[PDB]
Amino acid sequence: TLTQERRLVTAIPGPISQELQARKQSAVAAGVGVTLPVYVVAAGGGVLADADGNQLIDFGSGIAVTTVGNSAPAVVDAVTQQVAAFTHTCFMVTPYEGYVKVAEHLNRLTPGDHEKRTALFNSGAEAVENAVKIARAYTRRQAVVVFDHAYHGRTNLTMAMTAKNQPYKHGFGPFANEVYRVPTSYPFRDGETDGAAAAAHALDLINKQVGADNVAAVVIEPVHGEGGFVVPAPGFLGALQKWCTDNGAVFVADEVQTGFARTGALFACEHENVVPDLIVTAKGIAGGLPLSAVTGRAEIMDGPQSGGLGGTYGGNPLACAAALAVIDTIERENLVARARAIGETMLSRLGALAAADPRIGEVRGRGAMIAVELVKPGTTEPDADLTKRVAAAAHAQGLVVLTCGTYGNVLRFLPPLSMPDHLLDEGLDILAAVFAEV
Amino acid sequence: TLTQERRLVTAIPGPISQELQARKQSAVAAGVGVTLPVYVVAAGGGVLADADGNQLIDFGSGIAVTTVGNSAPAVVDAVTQQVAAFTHTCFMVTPYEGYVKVAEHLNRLTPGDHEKRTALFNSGAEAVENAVKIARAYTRRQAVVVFDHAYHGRTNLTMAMTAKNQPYKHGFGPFANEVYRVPTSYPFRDGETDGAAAAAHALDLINKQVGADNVAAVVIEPVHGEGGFVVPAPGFLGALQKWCTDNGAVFVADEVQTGFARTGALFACEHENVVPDLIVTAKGIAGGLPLSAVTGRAEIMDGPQSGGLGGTYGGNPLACAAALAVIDTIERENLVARARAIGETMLSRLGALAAADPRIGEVRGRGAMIAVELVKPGTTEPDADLTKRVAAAAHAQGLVVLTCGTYGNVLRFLPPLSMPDHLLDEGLDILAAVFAEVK
Repeated sequence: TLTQERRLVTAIPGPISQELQARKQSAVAAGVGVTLPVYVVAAGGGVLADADGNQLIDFGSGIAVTTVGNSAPAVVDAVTQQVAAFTHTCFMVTPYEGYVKVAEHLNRLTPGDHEKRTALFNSGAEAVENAVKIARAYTRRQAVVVFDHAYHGRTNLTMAMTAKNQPYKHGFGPFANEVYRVPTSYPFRDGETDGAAAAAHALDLINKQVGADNVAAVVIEPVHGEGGFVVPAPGFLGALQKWCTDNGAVFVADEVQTGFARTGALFACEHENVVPDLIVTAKGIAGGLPLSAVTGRAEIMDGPQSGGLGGTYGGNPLACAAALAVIDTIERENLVARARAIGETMLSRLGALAAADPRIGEVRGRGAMIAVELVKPGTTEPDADLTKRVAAAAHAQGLVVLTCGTYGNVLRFLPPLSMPDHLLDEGLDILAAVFAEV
Repeated sequence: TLTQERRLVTAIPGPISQELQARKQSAVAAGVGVTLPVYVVAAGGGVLADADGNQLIDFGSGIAVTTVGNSAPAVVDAVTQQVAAFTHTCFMVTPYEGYVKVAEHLNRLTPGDHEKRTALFNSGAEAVENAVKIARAYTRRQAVVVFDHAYHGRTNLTMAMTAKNQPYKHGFGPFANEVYRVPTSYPFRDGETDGAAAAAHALDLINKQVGADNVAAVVIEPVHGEGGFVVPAPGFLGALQKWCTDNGAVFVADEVQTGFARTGALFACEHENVVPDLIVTAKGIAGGLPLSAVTGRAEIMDGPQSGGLGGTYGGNPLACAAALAVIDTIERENLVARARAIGETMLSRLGALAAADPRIGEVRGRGAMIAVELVKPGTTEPDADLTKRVAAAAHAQGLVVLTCGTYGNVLRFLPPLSMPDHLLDEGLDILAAVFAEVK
């Protein structure tokens, strides 16, 4: 019930948003920084409508969360029905069928034929924490291996596991220990197209410095998200999986950002036929509502004793109902193929921008998870400055585009799969205009 | 749909619930243990309705979450309107008024008159993690002081801060360090009704073993929930606050369980006119939806740099709508007063029961957070076995009572404030008959 149309009625942000921001600055901790202070009142399809009557094109999905669309009809109906029945029971006090059905679908849909079990929580960070807890409990080992460019969350442990100090970790430690980091595969920067070769180097550091028998878990994102939409070279994730099986360590795919159709497969692990021991999901899973999950090999998942896993809110009834509608909408609207169509278009348009603008060092990603890295032309020297100039101009023309990167020089595109063709095209036109302006 | 009456149509749990439990066992990880495997289909007022047609009296509130009632009408309305508008933007990308309004209301309603700021998250563990991040960033100190009988959550750091190893911590370490624990005030077991004297020993341990200028935060629940509804003697929390103010440490009140009307004041800190540096809230704040908060002195809250506090889902639009509804409901329906009236009924009935039955060692708590600790008669030796059996027998008669305690020997009562008087009475009648029945 909102027109799929870009609309700038005021300056961005407009007067009502600026008043709301003054309120924010008086009521809310400074640490909660706001990228684009336009205050949202409705959203759907490919549009965010703000308090001043503006409609902006959404190339963010709330950081890859509203993959099925903001207030997707099936989600709305399901949440509206669930909230009238009950809001919360604590599943561990008195359970409910929604939790159990979400677990069944996850067990069914994630990679591999083997027997699987699931546990539900609220946030990504919490699901990662729980993946580590499951692995230590099953293996009775201590060490967790993580990678360069990794991002896993804002709890103490998930901050330990995250690579970048500023601003995720700065001043918040000391950090949970027996966490060891080794290089990832980042071909633009490491010069190595062969993932098997890059994995050998990572695995040698694990063998020599950590000890294969001391490793509970090897934890990696299939595409490093906040780290710059960095995609390991083919062979890399596969060689980590084999090492884990061989040495009795639990291989954990962190699919918090890549899961649920985002990459042109239902899960990113599918791209290379990777079957992980555990898989962490969140963001896209419940179309906006707070839900996260750990799914994996039954025997590993069953490692922790009864009552050893939990949390008060986890697998909240409204969130499960929303997750079931998300799963149905993915199947019903074939959004996995829609993610592939969107990527074809974005890679084509961005490839053509890069062909004529050498400030784009690389275009990378798949499906609806695409990025450009901005550098000094012909080099790998980062240009964070240009990147902030580009985002600021793009926001000013009503396009919501996000930045990331270990070096602050990556522009990422996470459109919802409900984005209409004509708005995807217009958003890309705006991007071209901006690179022509700046 | 839902009649406010207890209804036992099948054995507890019935056949439909039993097939659902077998599905749970095939699909959900064994670690997510289930206390009472009746599968809920509807809830409201004082009642949980299960898949077999049973209606159970709810003395657990989902562990102190549905204080305003399950699916409270203002919540249902607020959530229904919000979901049709938007589900999520991530506040840190493009914000929305609901988050800011909730922060303003927390700033206004929490103890103290000074200027405050608030930040919003999803779970209690998350909020407590963030109180520690915030205290560490402002003070530039490392150490966090926690207490005996504490529970703060299931994340690595909140596991560290939690006292009891079994089953919260066992096998999940190693744990985030520079966490240091000292004794609390527990009059039934320590003999000391002077809270100020209990504090002196705790503070002397902080002084000598941590060092006052290394202490970033002192974190305590005003009533220890999971630990057995242990209520510190008067003057304990006051002495901690003062010591923190004098030594530059952040006093953090963890009111995740105790907040929002539960204890017969809006925040349990009010009972002793305690004004904490930071207060952590959750559970009852959003009437079932996942939301948590940290609120406190502006300077301290602004310690962390821009971009340092975050989380994709935090302050979710639906949850904020719910929270605004909860706050308005508490005010409109006078739920703080209502919590006092419930505490009065529960303290008198349970008191009478304790006068006749010396297996009850103590009745304790305030408002709708009341507990009985069970012991071998004439001693303080814990009786966990009796506590499990009384709880099981209550459940068999359709009363959802929960248990807790470091020694496993505490029966806790967390009725919703929407509990009709007649069902409060019948639940207590059920407890009395169960104590008479179970030897």
